[PDB]
Amino acid sequence: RLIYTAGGYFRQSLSYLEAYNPSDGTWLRLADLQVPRSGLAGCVVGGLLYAVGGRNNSPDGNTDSSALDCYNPMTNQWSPCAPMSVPRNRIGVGVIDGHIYAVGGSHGCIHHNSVERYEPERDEWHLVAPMLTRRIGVGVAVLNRLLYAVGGFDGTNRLNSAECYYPERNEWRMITAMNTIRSGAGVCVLHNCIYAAGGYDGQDQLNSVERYDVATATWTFVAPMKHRRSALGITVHQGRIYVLGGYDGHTFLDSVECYDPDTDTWSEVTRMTSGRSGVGVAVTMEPSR
Repeated sequence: RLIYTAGGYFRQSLSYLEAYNPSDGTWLRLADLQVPRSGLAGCVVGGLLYAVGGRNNSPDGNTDSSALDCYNPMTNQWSPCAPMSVPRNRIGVGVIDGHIYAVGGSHGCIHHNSVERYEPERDEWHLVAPMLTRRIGVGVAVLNRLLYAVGGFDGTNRLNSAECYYPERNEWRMITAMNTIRSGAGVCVLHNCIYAAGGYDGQDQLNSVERYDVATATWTFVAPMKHRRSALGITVHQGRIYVLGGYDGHTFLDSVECYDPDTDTWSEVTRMTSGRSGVGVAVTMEPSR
């Protein structure tokens, strides 16, 4: 399995699909996205890589995207899917029971609290209960089949609040807030907790990382990343966390850092072919040759 990064931003939105092999260290260049996009999210259902939402910042235009597109590593081909009800720049997504939940994001000046669910078997989106909070640059994770929305930006204030969606009650409940306000953080589930790494608090890009334990309903501060970064990509591969790129207030990073929970240590493992922020990252089988 490889770590796929799709899209991103590097003075304009990007169409790159590249896949990192943590063993041999190579970056594989794969089929371009049909549309350049930054601020998208990535996920895997079945063995298929999905690119959800984002925005196309181009020298000739600036359009938020409702698109959902599907990459097959067996064919090295992208295929469009039915789009979401609304464009969602700086979206968060999570997967529950083979369904994709799209959370928050922006469309122009609209800051979404809405949430919708995609069923791959039927190629259909349906709206579900909206969040308690409008959140763009929201981090999303799934733990024990519950959907967590963490941090973000509501259009006026950046957030440390987190809330939890119960699919079969179709309702959101606030949980314990993070220690640090974070928009554009990387949020994932590792082992048995929710990690929130980096982001932006309205004054600084962050290198702090904290993790939520559901048993104690508590956020705890852990070893920080080496580089502060907002709009980073994040994923879990073979029991370790990988953070990709982002923005540090001056440059679009190509640094990839790796967190080992056994040692509570971060280390730089590779550099992307080119620095970029706002990527969609997910892990799936390596392509056919």
